[PDB]
Amino acid sequence: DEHKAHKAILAYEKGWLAFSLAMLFVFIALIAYTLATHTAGVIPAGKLERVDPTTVRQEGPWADPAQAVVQTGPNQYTVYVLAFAFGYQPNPIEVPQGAEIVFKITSPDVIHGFHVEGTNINVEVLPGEVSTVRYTFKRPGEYRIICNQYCGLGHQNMFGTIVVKE
Amino acid sequence: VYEAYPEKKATLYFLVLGFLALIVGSLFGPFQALNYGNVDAYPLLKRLLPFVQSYYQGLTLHGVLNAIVFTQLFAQAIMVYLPARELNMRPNMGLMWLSWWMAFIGLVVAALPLLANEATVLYTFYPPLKGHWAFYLGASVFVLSTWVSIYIVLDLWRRWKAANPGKVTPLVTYMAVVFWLMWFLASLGLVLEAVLFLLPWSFGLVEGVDPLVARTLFWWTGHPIVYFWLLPAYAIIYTILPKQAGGKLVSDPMARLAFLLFLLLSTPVGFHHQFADPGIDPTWKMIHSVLTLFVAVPSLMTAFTVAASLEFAGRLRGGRGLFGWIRALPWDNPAFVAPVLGLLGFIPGGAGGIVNASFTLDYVVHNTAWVPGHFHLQVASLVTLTAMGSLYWLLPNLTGKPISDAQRRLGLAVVWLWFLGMMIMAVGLHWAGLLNVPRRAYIAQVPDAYPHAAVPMVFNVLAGIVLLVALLLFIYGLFSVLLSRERKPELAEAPLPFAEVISGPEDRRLVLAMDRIGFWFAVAAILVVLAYGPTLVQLFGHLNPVPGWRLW
Amino acid sequence: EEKPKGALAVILVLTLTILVFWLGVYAVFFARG
Ligand code: HAS
Ligand code: HEM
Ligand code: CUA
Ligand SMILES: [Cu+]
Repeated sequence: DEHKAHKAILAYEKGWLAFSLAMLFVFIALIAYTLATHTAGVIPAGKLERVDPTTVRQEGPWADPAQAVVQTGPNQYTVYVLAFAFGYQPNPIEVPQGAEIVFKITSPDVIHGFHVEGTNINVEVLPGEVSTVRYTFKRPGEYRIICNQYCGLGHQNMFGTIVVKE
Repeated sequence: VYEAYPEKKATLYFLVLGFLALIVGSLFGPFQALNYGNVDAYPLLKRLLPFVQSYYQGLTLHGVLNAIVFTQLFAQAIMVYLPARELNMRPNMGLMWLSWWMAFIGLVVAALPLLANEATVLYTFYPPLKGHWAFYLGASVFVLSTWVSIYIVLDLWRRWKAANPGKVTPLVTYMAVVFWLMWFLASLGLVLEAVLFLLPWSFGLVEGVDPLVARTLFWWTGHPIVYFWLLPAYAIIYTILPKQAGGKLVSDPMARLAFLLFLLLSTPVGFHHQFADPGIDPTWKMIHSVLTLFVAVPSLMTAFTVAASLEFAGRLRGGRGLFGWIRALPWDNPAFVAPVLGLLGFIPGGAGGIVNASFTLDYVVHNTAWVPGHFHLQVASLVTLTAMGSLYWLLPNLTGKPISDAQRRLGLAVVWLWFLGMMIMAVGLHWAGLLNVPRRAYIAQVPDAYPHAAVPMVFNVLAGIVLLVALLLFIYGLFSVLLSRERKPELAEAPLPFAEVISGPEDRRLVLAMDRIGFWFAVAAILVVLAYGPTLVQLFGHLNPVPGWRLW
Repeated sequence: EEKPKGALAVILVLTLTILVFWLGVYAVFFARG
């Protein structure tokens, strides 16, 4: 008693640790798995891509809303999105489904969230940096974009729309 | 009581200041819970509190007061006082009162801008959102207060090592030491952010700040800071709870190992808060993901060590079968209850965290109402409750004021309510999160935005009312305890209810290794440079400062 | 006395919850893929 409870307690403790490390390594494996699949596109690009947030909507690929989408491969379209204080340009965003859309998103003011409801596109958008994410839409219809990073009084009302043509 | 234990006073002043903060912050809680239940209660609050300007001014105040002011002041209380009484040594009093004044001067200075709607930027304060200088200077001085606290404890520890040459650091002190060292390393992120960017910016020395480096440096501190909130509660759970339960801490070495591992892995994991950030390598994120998974381990041990100790306790109290030991615990004692329930909610809390920390899985819930669901089970539940229950032994010990049967049952209501509410809220927030409902959002001002969350919006309403009532009862009781002129001096000079430790033969060699703190602190410091070094070097090379904005 | 059946009980609940959560969201991740 007490001392007999010590050893047993310490024994099952070692077993518990062995098991807990093993379960965590299983998790580590299943994540690595997704890192090898298509679904891994949603991870923002690692390389820094610096822009001017004060000159963003006056020159360059974000200046004209009409030029926002660009066919850049046989089934690849790059969309230049701009999330700004309380909205998203272009609105709505139009893209074909079964095509790989490569978003390149920035802001001219402060930090925004870009969260496409129903997908894995959830990225932070930084003033003076480009958030590059890759995704394929498999279902067509109107996907709603939400700002999920506090950006000011009008943050709760900052919504956008992605249009993926069947 | 104060002249030979003057540490007793200073410790009370931290705790009082800390419980005021907690109250003022918590007021906004109910309203936010209602807001997430699609009910707009703010014109009512704005009537009551005419200074409040926005939902977001409220949210700033709720974060800062609770998760920053309350939690720090409670750690500065426990993680100085508990070692002091174990060692039976006096902390450098000159230094102790200096740290209190800093925390108080700092709190007032920052408050003035917060209350003046001059820095509605939330507790994260992400640039380019530009707050009033006195917010940043106030925060600084508030957080540097802990650098005095580090010193204080190291001083105590050195001095004890001198009078006991070659003896192993006692348990609590060991916890306190690795604690304050870990915080020291961890604080370096935020201090740099402040010193290099946020201070000169707010003062107007510069006109821009890079958001990417700013939030990187932020999170270097950002993650460990939550451990900084957790460990003072862990210290109480490991060394006082088992005595409140009627048993013993079943392993000294385990507790040491848990804490050591926190020292090691607390800081080098910040990228799990930046999974959705650009300009950071996906490999570095996978790495920080794995180390994050590892930082789970310490709490996994904690869970067994602690559940054993309470089973054992339950057993001595005449425990029954598989579940008998549960019923034989002192459920009439709020000091036992509060932290046990906290631990219950911590199970769903942890599972939440591990999910968040799985890299690619973060995209499902990042910035959604799930995240606030996660952390109210951690900080607002486990930490706060252990903090609340602990008044039942700590307040008397400090003041000599007893606790009547009424106040004991009052507490019991408060404790159960707070726990039920939080649980109810947790179901709400997680559910809403999976349903893509964002956080930091005044969503009751756009009622038609999220119809798909009909039913978990009910829970959020329900929590808000339950937790309102619990809050008012807390204030009523807490003040009933501090405002009574009942005093027994002899219970003020009653030793803390530290728990006995069970110890075996194998301990010696393992504990000995763990008492090589200087070596472990250098190991920990290296891990920090290995994880953050390569990336910080890369951002600092390519600084792209953008100008400030005020959007409130 | 003996085996910490109670503690083992607790860590089982903990483990199971973790799996509910982890596997649950791992599904939702692919569902939104
Ligand atoms: C004080 C509160 C804090 C704790 C503690 C905490 C725990 C974890 N978290 Fe977290 N967290 C994340 C990962 C983790 C992980 C892996 C853990 C782990 O430490 C959890 C370990 C816990 C366990 C492994 C469970 C142990 C269970 C125990 C010990 C209880 C057993 C009960 C017993 C024995 C009682 C039985 C008794 C009887 C009588 C039967 C991640 C991702 O990796 C995010 C990013 C989300 C995003 O995208 O923004 C995150 C988000 C947050 C935020 C949002 C920050 C913001 O505003 O931006 C806060 C404030 C926070 C606080 C805390 N968090 N966390
Ligand atoms: C009275 C009980 C409480 C209630 C009803 C409550 C409710 C809430 C709700 C619904 C949110 C989400 C607000 C949003 O995302 O816009 C929130 C945010 C938050 N709560 Fe609480 N809470 C309570 C207590 C606490 C406590 C005790 C703490 C810490 C000690 C705490 C820390 C936080 C933090 C850090 C945030 C995040 C603010 C931010 O995102 O910047 N809460 N609270
Ligand atoms: Cu943009 Cu919130
Ligand atoms: Cu974290």
